[PDB]
Amino acid sequence: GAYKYLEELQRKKQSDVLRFLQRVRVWEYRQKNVIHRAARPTRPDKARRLGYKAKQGFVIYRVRVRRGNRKRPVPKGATYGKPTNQGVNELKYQRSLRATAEERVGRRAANLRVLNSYWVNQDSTYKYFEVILVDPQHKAIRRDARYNWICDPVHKHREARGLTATGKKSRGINKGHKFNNTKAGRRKTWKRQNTLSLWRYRK
Amino acid sequence: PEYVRVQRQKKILSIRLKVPPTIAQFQYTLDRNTAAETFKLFNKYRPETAAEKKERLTKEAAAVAEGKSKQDASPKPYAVKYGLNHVVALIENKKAKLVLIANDVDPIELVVFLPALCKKMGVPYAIVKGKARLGTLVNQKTSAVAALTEVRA
Amino acid sequence: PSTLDIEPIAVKEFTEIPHAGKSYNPNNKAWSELINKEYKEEKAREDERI
Amino acid sequence: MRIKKKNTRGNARNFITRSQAVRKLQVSLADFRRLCIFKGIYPREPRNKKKANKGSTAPTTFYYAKDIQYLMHEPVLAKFREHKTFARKLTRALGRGEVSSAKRLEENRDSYTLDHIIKERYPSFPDAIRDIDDALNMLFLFSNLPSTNQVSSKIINDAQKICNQWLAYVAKERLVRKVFVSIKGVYYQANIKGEEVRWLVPFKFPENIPSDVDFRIMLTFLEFYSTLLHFVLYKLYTDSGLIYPPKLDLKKDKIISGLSSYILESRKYDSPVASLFSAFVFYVSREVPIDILEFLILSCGGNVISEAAMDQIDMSKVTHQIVDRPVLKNKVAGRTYIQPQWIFDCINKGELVPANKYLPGEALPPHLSPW
Amino acid sequence: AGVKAYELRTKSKEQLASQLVDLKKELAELKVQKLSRPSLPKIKTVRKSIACVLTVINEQQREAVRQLYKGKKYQPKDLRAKKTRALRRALTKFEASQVTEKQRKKQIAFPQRKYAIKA
RNA sequence: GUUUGACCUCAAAUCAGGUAGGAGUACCCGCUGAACUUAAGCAUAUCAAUAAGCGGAGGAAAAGAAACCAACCGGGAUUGCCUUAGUAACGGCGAGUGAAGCGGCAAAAGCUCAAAUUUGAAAUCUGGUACCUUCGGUGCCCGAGUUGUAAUUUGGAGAGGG
RNA sequence: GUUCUUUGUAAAGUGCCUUCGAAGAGUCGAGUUGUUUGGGAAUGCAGCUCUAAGUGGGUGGUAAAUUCCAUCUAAAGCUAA
RNA sequence: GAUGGGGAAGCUCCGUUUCAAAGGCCUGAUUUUAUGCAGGCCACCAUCGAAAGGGAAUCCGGUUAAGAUUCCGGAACCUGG
Repeated sequence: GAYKYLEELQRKKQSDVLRFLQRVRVWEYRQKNVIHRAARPTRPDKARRLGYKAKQGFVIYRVRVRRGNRKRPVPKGATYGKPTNQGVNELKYQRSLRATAEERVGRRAANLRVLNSYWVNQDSTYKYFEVILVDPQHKAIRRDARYNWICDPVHKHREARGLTATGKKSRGINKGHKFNNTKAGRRKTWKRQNTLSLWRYRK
Repeated sequence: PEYVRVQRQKKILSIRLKVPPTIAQFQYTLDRNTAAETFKLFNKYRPETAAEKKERLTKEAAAVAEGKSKQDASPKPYAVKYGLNHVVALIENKKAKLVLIANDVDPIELVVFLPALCKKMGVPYAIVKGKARLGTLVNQKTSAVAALTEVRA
Repeated sequence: PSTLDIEPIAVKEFTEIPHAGKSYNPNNKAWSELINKEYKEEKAREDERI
Repeated sequence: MRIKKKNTRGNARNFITRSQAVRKLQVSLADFRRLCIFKGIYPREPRNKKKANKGSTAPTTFYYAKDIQYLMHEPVLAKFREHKTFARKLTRALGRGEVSSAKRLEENRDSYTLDHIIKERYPSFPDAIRDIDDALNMLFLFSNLPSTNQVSSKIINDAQKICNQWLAYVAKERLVRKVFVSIKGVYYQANIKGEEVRWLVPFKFPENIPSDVDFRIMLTFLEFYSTLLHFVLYKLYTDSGLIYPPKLDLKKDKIISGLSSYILESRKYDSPVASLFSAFVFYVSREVPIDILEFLILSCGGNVISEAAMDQIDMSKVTHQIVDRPVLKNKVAGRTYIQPQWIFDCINKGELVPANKYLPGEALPPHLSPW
Repeated sequence: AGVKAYELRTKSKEQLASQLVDLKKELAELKVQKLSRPSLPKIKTVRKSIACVLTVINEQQREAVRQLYKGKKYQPKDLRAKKTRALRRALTKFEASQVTEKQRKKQIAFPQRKYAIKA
């Protein structure tokens, strides 16, 4: 079907066709509110590969967030400390902006459980996204065991904990020696390596 | 209301901005006479309504309960193909004889490649105005496409 | 509500009983009486119009 | 407390503009007028227009706001909203080209029933008989007018059926007690469990429609009166044990479509008005009306035959022959002859006045009307 | 010494209302007798009988509402189970038992076999 | 036809059925986040990727069945302990910081979607109504869904045809 | 332990020959800057720019080019101990 | 100091009409489509915020161990219906 056609056309963002469609879409979104529910996804193949069905209880939420480095929340930029605090405006906001958009759409739709999100547009002042969502309360999701896993309380607010794939990327969770600092949680491995074990029979 | 001015400015931007040739091939729609003829032809092969489908199900069940040749007693089906992925799959096979394409699909990217793939495979195609007119014969709110893999002699 | 129980306020008089002068060759007494009364009712408007 | 804002209580609260009622009901004033015709709500005149209208002198109508509050709970408004949604659904089915879906939707619906309104509005069934006079009058009026637009003639057929049923019941029970012919029609009166019930029967002649009247309100009143008279005839038939609705021979309807249709049958006489002209077998000339006269002789128990029945098809037992021709054809010496008027005075009195009177061409007494 | 609830259960609702009005009048009289007396231990009993009659009338109305609502969905929220807020959000046993046809065929094809290692 | 309906979008509902706020917060998942102290009085470094503040669930949480570890006769979900090791390594090579493979043990489970024309039948499903054997089942009626709901396949494999 | 019924015209598995084997894009990757790591030529995270291919891509603890080999298939997801 | 919105990872900040679809009045057989609301007018903002700011209205006599223009006698005045 259209799967691979749209999957390849999305890759040609520099093509004049996507070049004009992206401008029309960024303008239509700039006319719209920073947070609003898109009636349908603009990239059906992307949501389809992100696990979204087209059935009741699923939801899509277009979102907008300002680009730029984090500014430290202190008056006049005061250091109140050692000089080495270079670049008070240079803070990079360790969490990815997509994670912030997911947290915003989840705060707007806290009854819904965030699952995944994908880039759809961006501008100089914003980076647009279209986070998908599902309602655990809907009977269609509670049935069809393939999608019922979200109903578990542990899955609540997955975006806030970083369980979303953007959050898993920001956390560094990946196999390999390169991720040894955060292969299983940075704070967890730090507390484990720093522990002073003391058996009743000292070694 | 802000949504009204938003859609109006969107149409004004679509009219004012230059468009790549692959877009704007829509609005070169088939003439109303040939379009009405194509719809008068497609109307004969509308997909079966769910009530008629349940009637055929009861008929085949009564036939299997007493008769022979299970599921074969019914005549061959004859209905326009309408599924978008199914329509694209019918092309490059190639059982499709014609492929209608709505000009007003909300995601323009979904159908921009359809005319090009049809020109590559050589299957006849046309861009009828209005997805709703294609969906009315389909017994659905919208179908965005229509095709005829088979027809009565 | 009790307000429904009360009858609608009365308006111009009406009676189910037909007048005796519309009685299939009405007797000359009541017939002439009804004719005189309708003639007076018409003559009043005719005088006002004149 | 604090100043009570004069234009907040009293007549301003007890009374409200009819447009305000249509807005509170949000029913577009049409279903509102229909329910008001059904619920019995009527316009009311405030004793002080300045208070009810916030001092305006305009002749604004007022409808006893609490009565409209009682109207808000009426299920029939919900049924009207359901019919409004069904109309849009039928429009969608017709615009989509799926006519079979429109037929399936038309099959899956039922008209609203007024019987609950007939029960809440008329407790003590004889009290329902007290208002019957308007119902029989409106039904006999609508039955006679030629079918026309906004009628569809089905209402005329139901009215003619209910009228024939009421006439057959009045004939089988011999409830007639007085008659009064008039230029506007043949007036009638009959007891109903001892209650009097006057009613008028329009002459069976074509009549022009002024079109100046609001026909829709007359149709709603006819529907209400039809439901009321239907419940009344059902109770009257169950009380007598007669099967209802009465069966009818279709061949009799194709001949004259007269009172003979809808023969009554079970699942002394009033003495004198009942069983009048007992054992008599009257005959009637074509020129005299057949329906208005045959119903009276049948309610009196006399047999009736008409020359009009001979147009399509015995006279071996006739004891009388009504005639009104200016010069009657030579009469049989053994058969009595009399003008139609003789039956009317005989019903008005019951004394069986001598046959020598009312003999054609001799002039009849003017009316000797009972009233 | 005071009304017995099992005796009250047999009474009709009007009888329970009359007994409640009588106990209320007796309590209103004992309230004056208490200020007229150094102590009124007896007042403690009638106030408990009033609460007993009220609880009996409440149980009667509750069982009646449970009877009229029996056998239909969406019972009144006060009658709904009060296990805990978390359990109401927990999936129903029919939902937890749901399985896709693929996993069902995979389970029917190779159910966990029983075995032991002796010979 | 100077009329209607359909599609798309957006609003009103004290509309029918639902969900989130909060508290607790020892443990967990993330953000933000200092200095006292130590190296001469230090601006790299140490304190510390800590204290405080903030958001999110549980009885555990996260992670979890590799774009792994290894260069060997190669092992093979994640997690915890011993050892690797106070070693490789980092650090005005100063203070000080500082891991990971292999080996033994505790406990062992698999796998699921997108990417397939069913097209000889959208076979899927939310909701209302009536009934019953009521954590649900059946008939009927609206609706979601053809811009894609079920089965068929998740690379270990796997699909049309014989 | 027994007790009513089937599902068994329905569903699953194993061999050979044949043609097939789609598998994730503002992503990976690289430039610059902030933070952090034992990671040391820049381990991981993060802001801005550039930004692709499928006999392809990542990894092979010293930065590059050339001829090769060893192991997996990221940019989707659930799972008690 | 909310609401509609714009910031902020966030506890929460800005703003009080600012880029909001911010309801309350009249007519009616709206004349022909017959059981489908058709035709007209309007207009800024929630809320809190002074017991000395504006306010709708009571005067005398008598009375308690302690209350009064509030309690009793008399004669008054304002608001709504």
